Amino acid sequence: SIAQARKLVEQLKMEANIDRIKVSKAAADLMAYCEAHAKEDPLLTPVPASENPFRE
Amino acid sequence: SISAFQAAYIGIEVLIALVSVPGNVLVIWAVKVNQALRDATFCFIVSLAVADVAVGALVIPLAILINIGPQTYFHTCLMVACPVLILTQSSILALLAIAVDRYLRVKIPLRYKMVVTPRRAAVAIAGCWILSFVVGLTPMFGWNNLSAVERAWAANGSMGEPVIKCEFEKVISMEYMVYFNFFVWVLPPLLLMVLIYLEVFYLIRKQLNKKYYGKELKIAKSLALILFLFALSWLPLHILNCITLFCPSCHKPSILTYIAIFLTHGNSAMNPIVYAFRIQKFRVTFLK
Amino acid sequence: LDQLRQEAEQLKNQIRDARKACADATLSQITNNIDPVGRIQMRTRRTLRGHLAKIYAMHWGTDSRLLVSASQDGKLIIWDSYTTNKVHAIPLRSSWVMTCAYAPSGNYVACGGLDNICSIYNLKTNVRVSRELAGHTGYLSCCRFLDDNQIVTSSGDTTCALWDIETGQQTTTFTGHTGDVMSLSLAPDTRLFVSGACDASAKLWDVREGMCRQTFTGHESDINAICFFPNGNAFATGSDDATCRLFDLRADQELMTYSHDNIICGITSVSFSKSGRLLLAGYDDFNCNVWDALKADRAGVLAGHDNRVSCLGVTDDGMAVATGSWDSFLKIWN
Amino acid sequence: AAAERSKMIDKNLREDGEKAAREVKLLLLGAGESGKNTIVKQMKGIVETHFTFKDLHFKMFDVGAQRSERKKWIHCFEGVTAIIFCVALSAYDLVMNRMHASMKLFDSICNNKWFTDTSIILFLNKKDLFEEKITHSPLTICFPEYTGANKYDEAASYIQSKFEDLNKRKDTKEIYTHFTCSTDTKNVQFVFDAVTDVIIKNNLKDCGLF
Ligand SMILES: Nc1scc(-c2cc(C(F)(F)F)cc(C(F)(F)F)c2)c1C(=O)c1ccc(Cl)cc1
Ligand SMILES: Nc1ncnc2c1ncn2[C@@H]1O[C@H](CO)[C@@H](O)[C@H]1O
Repeated sequence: SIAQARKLVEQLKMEANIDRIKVSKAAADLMAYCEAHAKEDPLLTPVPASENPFRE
Repeated sequence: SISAFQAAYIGIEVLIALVSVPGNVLVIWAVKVNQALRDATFCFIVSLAVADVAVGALVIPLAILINIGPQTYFHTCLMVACPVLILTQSSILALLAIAVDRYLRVKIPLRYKMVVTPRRAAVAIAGCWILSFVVGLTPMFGWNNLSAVERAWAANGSMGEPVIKCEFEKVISMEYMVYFNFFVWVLPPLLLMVLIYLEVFYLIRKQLNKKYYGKELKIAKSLALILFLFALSWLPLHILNCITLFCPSCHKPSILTYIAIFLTHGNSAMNPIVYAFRIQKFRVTFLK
Repeated sequence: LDQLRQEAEQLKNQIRDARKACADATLSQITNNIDPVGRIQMRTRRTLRGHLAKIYAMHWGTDSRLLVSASQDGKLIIWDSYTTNKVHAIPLRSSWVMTCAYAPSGNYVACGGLDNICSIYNLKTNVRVSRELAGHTGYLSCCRFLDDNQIVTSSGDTTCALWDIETGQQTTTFTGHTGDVMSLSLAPDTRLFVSGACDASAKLWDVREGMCRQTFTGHESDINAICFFPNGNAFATGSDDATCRLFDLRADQELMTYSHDNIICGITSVSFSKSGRLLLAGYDDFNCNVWDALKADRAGVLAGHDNRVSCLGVTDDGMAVATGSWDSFLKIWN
Repeated sequence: AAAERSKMIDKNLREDGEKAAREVKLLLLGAGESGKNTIVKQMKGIVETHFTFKDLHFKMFDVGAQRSERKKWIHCFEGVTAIIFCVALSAYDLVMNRMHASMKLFDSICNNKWFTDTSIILFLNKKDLFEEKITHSPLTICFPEYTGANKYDEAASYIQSKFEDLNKRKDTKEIYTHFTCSTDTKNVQFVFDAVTDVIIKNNLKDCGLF
């Protein structure tokens, strides 16, 4: 049980030293992606019948 | 001009119609909104429901139209009276088909679904409906009272086609309703259902003898209720037809004939509650 | 054994403080101003009929037309979804399948399940098994093709593995989960993948270095499903606790929860639309709910199945979502 | 054409899908050292054993190899005709007890969400090894509340009664208990008889009689 436990410590050791960005910046990046691709999303903004392959 | 008991007959008939059209369309709707009901037994039960919703919607208004009796040409009254025979015979042959299907579920239970496929169930449903159309169109195939009523039309002195008060005993010969409808296509379906359900109960009671008495008594009560509803519906009207043909100097009231007629039509009201409502898959489809 | 766990506890406390430190806001208040998507009423455009048992998995091909489906009837069916034509029906050696995948080249499919085997099928030979990838000690729960040559797998044995198909060897293994791994999702650049497990955690793995970079917790029960957000910087999970959650890699924490009080069933499958705005999720209550991924309100419902939604997927071009169900049908929606 | 390929493939689906629908599927569930192995010798990851008896094809899936939690893959076997459960009678003293762990396993599968309508075939094994081990130790080691004479017949019927009454679905599923015999014919025959009873009662429930 000790050997497994030491392996766990190294993983967190690695994870503790990483660079993190702020949620305010992180959330802005996701919203910026959604806005930039809104017109290329056929499920968000549906396309005319002829363009739609399944039911033209 | 309707009579006193005639108004009560039409009231019981429209009451039977208002019970038979929504209950049978519920059975057809529950088949369509479920995929586990695509078996062979449920094809037979939706065939009975199609025949019985046609009885509740197209045999009730034609029977009331016959019983009121408007002044009508002869072939017009045949085309009114023959859909009554077509769709009611569809009901009887569908009941026999469910009994043969239940007999095959207990007799050959392991190789049932490799014998009774929905393809073979569909040609059996088509066979029952084609046979019912043959029986109901026999009184337009030339077996009808037309010869007797035309001789009375010639004896009256009128010329051309006979126009009559459209009743059922006037256009359909009682030799058809006794020798061909009852003794061939009503009574041997009733005798076959009695023999099949006796053998179904013997095979069930043999398997359950291989807490069990209660299930066996419930099965016997279910089978006896089904046979009693068919007998109480279809035997009074046809005993009266046999009385009419065999004793002609033999009186019976008209209220007795009216009582027997709606018993025949109210078979189709009690069909979704003793055939489809007994299935657990149908009940969990009804409440959802 | 005493010192290590106390030392680990300090590490857990430090990560929590660090995660909170950069939580200067919540996604909900940042996104409050944008217009709501509104009601979405996707209609069934195709019903794919022909399976004769429960469907457990499906995967769109990268050409957005072909799709593969896996069912407990022992059949792997490839459908031309535009015409409803079946392109191939592949007979499976074991019918107890839980996952399938379509290779991006279109040259291969993969399938596996309770046989503990990932079988690779060459579609461009009839179709025959070219490889059976053996070595997992629990059921195969998921598999995804980096390319034709390489396929990452997930397993009930609590590990994930990278396989070289030509040589048949596990070339990289991914250990560290403490419960059955149920689902994995490849990043768009295929250098990272995330896995979801029955220890209620998600882990981000780097394929070529072979170890866990980050671990994401927060769910209260098993994670049945996981999918990357399309830009590869976030992902969503679906759980038996009736919630979905969005996790951000760079902020290393949960950003949003997607749940309704009148939703109490488990989630079996999740996928994003092409722009990331919609998060579609399949539920044990026989319905698919469509969430606005930025504002967490439910935008719509897809109610067209008579049993559990077990799988779903959105095309690479974004044009359609397919839903697969235990009721033996697939439906195409847009 | 493509619709010709679609229709040829759809024909093979209906053909092979009804050919695999006339085959009885029997999930085999048991505890460690409970006699699962002995049954599969008699009749012939997940291992599937296929035998044909009296023109009936039986597929028996031994899924005991899997060490993963049952709740993640037990819904794949929702459509099995019956469940064959193997219990070691001799293991009422062995090891938190082996019979108490086997009863907890039995009471979990029986009262599952997926197995409500599926009958369970119960097999009790090592009744010969039970006959000597019942004199070296009473059943008070296993069941403290037991108050019966230390003979095989009453005790076996008491252990069978303990296994049975854990069925909360007393209306919808039936437990068929058979003590495994040294005769190869007899054990397979009981399975066929139990499956036939299950198939007949399933047919009766689709009529509406049962
Ligand atoms: N063919 C059969 S076999 C049993 C009955 C039956 C009779 C009565 C009666 F009042 F006439 F005695 C009541 C009922 C019940 F359904 F209302 F209980 C059924 C019938 C009918 O013709 C019938 C009459 C009226 C209605 Cl609505 C429905 C059916
Ligand atoms: N004597 C009769 N009078 C009126 N209708 C009858 C008679 N005999 C049979 N029928 C009709 O035949 C149908 C059954 O074949 C009944 O529903 C009823 O309409």
